[PDB]
Amino acid sequence: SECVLGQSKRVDFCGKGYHLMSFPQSAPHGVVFLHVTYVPAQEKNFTTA
Amino acid sequence: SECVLGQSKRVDFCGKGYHLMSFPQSAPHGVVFLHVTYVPAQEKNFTTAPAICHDGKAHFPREGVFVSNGTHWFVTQRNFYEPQIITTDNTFVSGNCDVVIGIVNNTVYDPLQPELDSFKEELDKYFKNHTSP
Amino acid sequence: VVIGIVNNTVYDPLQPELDSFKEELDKYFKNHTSP
Amino acid sequence: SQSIIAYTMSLGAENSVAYSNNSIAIPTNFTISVTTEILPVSMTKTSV
Amino acid sequence: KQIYKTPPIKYFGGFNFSQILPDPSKPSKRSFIEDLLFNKVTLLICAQKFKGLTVLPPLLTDEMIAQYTSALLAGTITSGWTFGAGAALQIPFAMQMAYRFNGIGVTQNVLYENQKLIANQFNSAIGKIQDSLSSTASALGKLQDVVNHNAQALNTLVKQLSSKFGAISSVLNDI
Ligand SMILES: *[C@@H]1O[C@H](CO)[C@@H](O[C@@H]2O[C@H](CO)[C@@H](O[C@@H]3O[C@H](CO)[C@@H](O)[C@H](O)[C@@H]3O)[C@H](O)[C@H]2NC(C)=O)[C@H](O)[C@H]1NC(C)=O
Ligand SMILES: *[C@@H]1O[C@H](CO)[C@@H](O[C@@H]2O[C@H](CO)[C@@H](O[C@@H]3O[C@H](CO)[C@@H](O)[C@H](O)[C@@H]3O)[C@H](O)[C@H]2NC(C)=O)[C@H](O)[C@H]1NC(C)=O
Ligand SMILES: *[C@@H]1O[C@H](CO)[C@@H](O[C@@H]2O[C@H](CO)[C@@H](O)[C@H](O)[C@H]2NC(C)=O)[C@H](O)[C@H]1NC(C)=O
Ligand SMILES: *[C@@H]1O[C@H](CO)[C@@H](O[C@@H]2O[C@H](CO)[C@@H](O)[C@H](O)[C@H]2NC(C)=O)[C@H](O)[C@H]1NC(C)=O
Ligand SMILES: *[C@@H]1O[C@H](CO)[C@@H](O[C@@H]2O[C@H](CO)[C@@H](O)[C@H](O)[C@H]2NC(C)=O)[C@H](O)[C@H]1NC(C)=O
Ligand SMILES: *[C@@H]1O[C@H](CO)[C@@H](O[C@@H]2O[C@H](CO)[C@@H](O)[C@H](O)[C@H]2NC(C)=O)[C@H](O)[C@H]1NC(C)=O
Ligand SMILES: *[C@@H]1O[C@H](CO)[C@@H](O)[C@H](O)[C@H]1NC(C)=O
Repeated sequence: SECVLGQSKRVDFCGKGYHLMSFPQSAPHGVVFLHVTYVPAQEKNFTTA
Repeated sequence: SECVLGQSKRVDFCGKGYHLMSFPQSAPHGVVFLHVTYVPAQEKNFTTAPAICHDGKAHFPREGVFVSNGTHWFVTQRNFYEPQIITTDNTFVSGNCDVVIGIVNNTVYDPLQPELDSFKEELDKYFKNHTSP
Repeated sequence: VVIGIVNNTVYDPLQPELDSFKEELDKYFKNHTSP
Repeated sequence: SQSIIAYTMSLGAENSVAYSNNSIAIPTNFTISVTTEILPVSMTKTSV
Repeated sequence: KQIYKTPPIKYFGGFNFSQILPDPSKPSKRSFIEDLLFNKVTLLICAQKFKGLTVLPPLLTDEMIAQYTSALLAGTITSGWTFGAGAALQIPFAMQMAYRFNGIGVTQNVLYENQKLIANQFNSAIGKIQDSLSSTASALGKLQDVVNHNAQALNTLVKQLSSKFGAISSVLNDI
């Protein structure tokens, strides 16, 4: 209901990291979710005020 | 705790559709909720374009979306039809209109533009009157 | 159409922002056209 | 007249959506609805 | 409550969904990933369980479940998210991605300026997903365990009657 029909703000609930969308698939007596998540890459350090 | 004492956000948790509020009622060995919710009615469809380039620079909606009824473009909200004139106080710029795909052409009408024009015309008429003295 | 609306003045900060220059410019126009 | 029949379930209508890459849809009106919901909260106590 | 269907066109702004949408070549309208899931999990003991034990079939069959899944997939990639909250609208995918980014916390331009790169990255990720399932054998333990537990329970119950329970003999008639 949440991670498929909408974008969820609950951290670490619809995928490790920031959440974009999901896709369901069926399986014998079960379901499989593909969470498409977003993760920041290499960074740089600066001086802040 | 979530639906009653505040407005929830988890879709399809406090009633089908966008959630406005809820009211509780008792029952023998149970509780009954009345979820008051919101649902969009009949709709109309238009032609959209993700970006706008006016002075060689892209423009993106502040908060809204660009629609068009065939002749004039507009920016509106995402859940209720209410168009407005394209204004800089509705758009922010980024880059130049060469890399994005699907961009179209239009004019961007800043409102501070006629706001300052209201005295630009004043200056122009002042100087036209002052040419002779 | 709105109910319970009251009366007051809405002060756009753009109004004083222009005015701080516009009244000075008006004084300059008085000193400009007169001579 | 009346009789018992058996058949295959129906999953609902089809309602194909004509997706396009420059087509948008915006509602022009709304509605407000009220939905009921029931939840058990406590079974009856007991003693033996 | 509406069984939406996928459109004949398949150009989703550069994204490649060919690995999840149903495949018409197979007699069953499954998809490649679903095919691998069905192959990996392995379910005449069932015929020997005749001794009063039955396994009723589920009400919904696999084709019906696949049809639900197809409806959800065709809804979430053309209507966005609004089909779960009333009338189903229609939004181009290349800007629904922008709306999702706006929801995350980054602005819109970051998507359109790297549309093609993001499409390539998503395609590579979805392609690489398949190898993870296909290579290892411990991926699908969380469903193999259920059927293994049920089989163990049934086998134990069947084998229990061979016990004599401290009586004269396990067989009934000899008593
Ligand atoms: C798409 O929407 C636009 C925006 O409303 C329509 O253009 C505008 O249409 C109105 C009338 O529907 C025009 O108003 C004009 O007002 C003058 C008086 O000032 C009157 O003399 C004219 O006869 C006319 O009623 C308006 O000028 C026009 N343009 C703008 C920029 O507002 C357009 O017709 C719509 N097209 C379709 C296919 O729906
Ligand atoms: C949106 O508007 C801009 C400008 O208003 C359009 O750019 C213009 O595109 C045309 C044709 O592509 C250019 O005309 C020709 O350009 C070539 C150079 O490639 C030149 O050698 C020719 O003599 C002729 O001028 C035109 O120059 C160009 N405008 C500018 C300022 O360079 C753009 O195509 C429009 N896009 C849409 C989607 O409406
Ligand atoms: C708010 O101010 C307006 C402006 O004066 C009021 O409108 C006036 O109302 C009186 C009484 O109905 C009329 O006689 C005037 O002709 C109106 N003038 C204008 C310019 O509209 C309005 O009544 C005020 N409302 C409140 C609640 O204070
Ligand atoms: C706006 O949507 C309407 C339907 O709500 C479109 O009208 C029909 O859309 C279906 C969708 O597959 C087509 O099969 C019909 O041929 C359409 N009929 C007509 C008379 O158009 C309508 O086309 C949409 N607007 C635009 C500009 O495409
Ligand atoms: C939005 O829908 C509502 C009803 O869903 C419309 O209100 C109705 O308007 C008609 C015609 O004016 C009346 O006969 C009905 O009695 C109204 N309904 C009620 C409950 O009073 C409303 O007009 C619609 N809005 C627009 C802009 O069309
Ligand atoms: C979508 O992806 C699928 C699989 O990733 C593509 O199908 C393969 O495309 C390559 C192109 O280099 C061919 O060499 C293979 O033979 C194809 N395999 C199959 C099973 O079709 C498909 O071409 C992609 N389509 C789009 C539009 O991106
Ligand atoms: C939509 O896709 C078709 C198929 O490639 C293409 O011809 C058309 O130009 C696209 N529309 C836009 C606005 O790019």
